[PDB]
Amino acid sequence: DLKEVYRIPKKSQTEKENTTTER
Amino acid sequence: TDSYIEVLDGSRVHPETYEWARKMAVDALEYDNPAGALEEILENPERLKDLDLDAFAEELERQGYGDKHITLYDIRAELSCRYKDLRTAYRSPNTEEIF
Repeated sequence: DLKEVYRIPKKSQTEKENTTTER
Repeated sequence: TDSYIEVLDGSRVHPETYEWARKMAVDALEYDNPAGALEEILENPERLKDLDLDAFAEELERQGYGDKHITLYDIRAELSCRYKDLRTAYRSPNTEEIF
């Protein structure tokens, strides 16, 4: 309930759609 | 002999960042085993591309490690093709070089 340690979240849809045009 | 060999030894990732690499692998697989998750990510690197590393860098800065955006991105690029020979590919000598 509250003992969950920090978790690295996934990128938002906006980032997934924008950053895809960079390489 | 009778000890588990850390898979990241073959990769870059300074030993002071093995815990970070393990956590990144566990979070990319979206689990609730460190070594198993690491071994799975090493073979399925496409899942690391969808993870947010800027949030992790901000978390690290707030915890007290300083800026780590480049360090985390390097660890991710390392999980993708452990130790990739950055040297320029071989090329045949051109005309002037041959001369």
